[PDB]
Amino acid sequence: PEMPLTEVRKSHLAEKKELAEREVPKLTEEDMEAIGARVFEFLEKQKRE
Amino acid sequence: YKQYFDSLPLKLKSFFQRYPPSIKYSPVSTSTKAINANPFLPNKHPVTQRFHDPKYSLRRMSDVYKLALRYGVEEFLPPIENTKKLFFEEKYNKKTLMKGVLLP
Amino acid sequence: RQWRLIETRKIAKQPNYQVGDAKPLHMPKERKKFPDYKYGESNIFKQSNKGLYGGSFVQFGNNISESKAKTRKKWLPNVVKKGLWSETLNRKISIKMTAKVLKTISKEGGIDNYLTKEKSARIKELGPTGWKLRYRVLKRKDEIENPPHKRRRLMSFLYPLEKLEYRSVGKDLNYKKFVELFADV
RNA sequence: UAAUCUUAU
RNA sequence: AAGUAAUUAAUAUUAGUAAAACAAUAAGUUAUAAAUAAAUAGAAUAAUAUAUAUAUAUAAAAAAAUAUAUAUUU
RNA sequence: AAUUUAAUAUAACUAUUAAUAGAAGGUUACUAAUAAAUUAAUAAUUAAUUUUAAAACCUAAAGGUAAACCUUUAUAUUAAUAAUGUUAUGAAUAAUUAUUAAUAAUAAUAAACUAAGUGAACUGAAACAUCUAAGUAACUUAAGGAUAAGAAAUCAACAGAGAUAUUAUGAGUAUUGGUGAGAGAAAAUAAUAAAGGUCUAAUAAGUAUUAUGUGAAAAAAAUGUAAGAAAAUAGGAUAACAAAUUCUAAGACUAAAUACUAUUAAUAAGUAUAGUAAGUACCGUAAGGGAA
Ligand SMILES: [Mg+2]
Ligand SMILES: [Mg+2]
Ligand SMILES: [Mg+2]
Ligand SMILES: [Mg+2]
Ligand SMILES: [Mg+2]
Ligand SMILES: [Mg+2]
Ligand SMILES: [Mg+2]
Ligand SMILES: [Mg+2]
Ligand SMILES: [Mg+2]
Ligand SMILES: [Mg+2]
Ligand SMILES: [Mg+2]
Ligand SMILES: [Mg+2]
Ligand SMILES: [Mg+2]
Ligand SMILES: [Mg+2]
Repeated sequence: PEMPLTEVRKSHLAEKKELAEREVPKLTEEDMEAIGARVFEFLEKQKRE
Repeated sequence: YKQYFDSLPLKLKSFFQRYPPSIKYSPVSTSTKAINANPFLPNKHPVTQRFHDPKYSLRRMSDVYKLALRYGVEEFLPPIENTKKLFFEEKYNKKTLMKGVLLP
Repeated sequence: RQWRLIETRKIAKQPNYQVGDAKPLHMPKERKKFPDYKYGESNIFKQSNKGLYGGSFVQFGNNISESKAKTRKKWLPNVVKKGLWSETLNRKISIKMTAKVLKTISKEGGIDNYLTKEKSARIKELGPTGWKLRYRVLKRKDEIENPPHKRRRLMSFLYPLEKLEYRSVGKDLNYKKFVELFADV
């Protein structure tokens, strides 16, 4: 038989559930494009110098 | 641009995926529950009032920063001000010489 | 500190048994009463399986003289028999403890509290006995918190009718069997 | 003497 | 039925390359400078030691020791 | 058409490399059998995949026992019916047979490799006592196909790296030793290697640290006894202190290169006394030894 969860463990579980419920940070296409453009600019600058 | 982004090293790419640059993360230590909580800083948990260790441990953070420096993608990473690490030319310039060097 | 002599221990990984699968050759008679303790049961200082030793195993080392003539000695922990009060169980529980463990108990403010601390370190330095004690306490706490309603009679009412129905078809039906049938329902 | 410990039922 | 093998070090002979060799991914080992416990020292100011370098000593020499120099570096 | 040479077998072991995978003995008998399906490709077929029958007794752990035997009673109850004969007053009580439903059972399981516990001595030091042999042999326990380790309270040195494992150089260098016998790193650079990072923790206290007793020949992290902190404004790291630097313990997961066994393939300046029998004959009360 599985051992029951103590108070602290339950509270931690609840916190984890709350965290999951919130909207997750996800890397957008736009952000990637912005990064990629900046990388390209950096490469161009390196080539120049 | 997308292809150039993809060509970035793996660790850096992974970091960008899981802590994206749209969110302006805090310079100072924050609540662990916060959305803008910096993964490089030790954030305090609001209930227990204990400082959690940084989500990216210090070595990993340093590696990520060096990768960003290499590919010119520093400002898209969250700030490393209040983490005590400086890097390369900035570190060289900003540092005070040791007491032993200046005053033997 | 570390818990090397505890967390080194490995136990045979039991395969998860599906309801429709074939039996193992040796199935036990009486069922498992307690949960499985992650770190098994100590196979060295078996003295400590019976008590709350706080992960304090016997050391072996060297008696060394003025001549540096090394001779093997052992260093036992300061074990002590101690009947300490459980608030949850409403009885005092007598066990072997290290003096260190007794000190920790005193610091934490009770024996139940010591048992139920959620940290992994505590779990490691609980014994199998300590794990069983913890389970007993935790289960009791859960019962106190949450009584069943906050069904048996209905079952008792239906049972004789069910038996009669069975008899009318042709077969006899015993309670235990009825209980077994209508556990999940 | 509800520190400890020994015995008997 | 009895001087064998492995990992090393020092000599010798030959063969390859040679002020370089082995290796070529870099790194390393040996050589190319002698000393000194060690240190920030180290080889003709106008030539053979009568000069120079180092260690002792010293203002700098001398003094003991070893090493370095007389078209081409060994 | 035959002969020869080289290679290949159900039919050798050994070493290496590569690839793949993690596996029944005995005893004597009322002897311990099998049946099928689907799918290609040339009705029978061979091959692949799947299902299915039987299978005694012994091999610690149903209960015994002097292994291959004995005793338990699943060709059992308990109940419900049906058929039969007897007892006492259509109904009741026991027995036998035949259906239906309900109730439990079968450890022969590797060895090597791994981790943990305890831990010698001969021996070396030309003696021997610290030291060595050596955390070796051995015994004991526990796991998995591997285990262990592993994403820095790590190294380094003001420049930097940026997980663990194995090997080469570093280097027999630093280091250490009755400064004897002898023992001996790390950084760094290369390979091998896999996608190698990633949260699972409400961020860790009788914990760090201290005293003391022990503790891998150098280099600690451990540990019995007892005192015992701090919040990132902090904490760990070096005799010590000051500066600086670096990392975040007391919560976790992890392929891969590796070890061992077996199989298959290939290569043998290997074996015919390292070439298949036999762990037999025989020796011993026994553990055990062991032929031709
Ligand atoms: Mg002088
Ligand atoms: Mg048996
Ligand atoms: Mg008898
Ligand atoms: Mg061992
Ligand atoms: Mg001797
Ligand atoms: Mg003698
Ligand atoms: Mg030793
Ligand atoms: Mg593992
Ligand atoms: Mg050794
Ligand atoms: Mg922590
Ligand atoms: Mg912490
Ligand atoms: Mg100590
Ligand atoms: Mg940590
Ligand atoms: Mg692990």
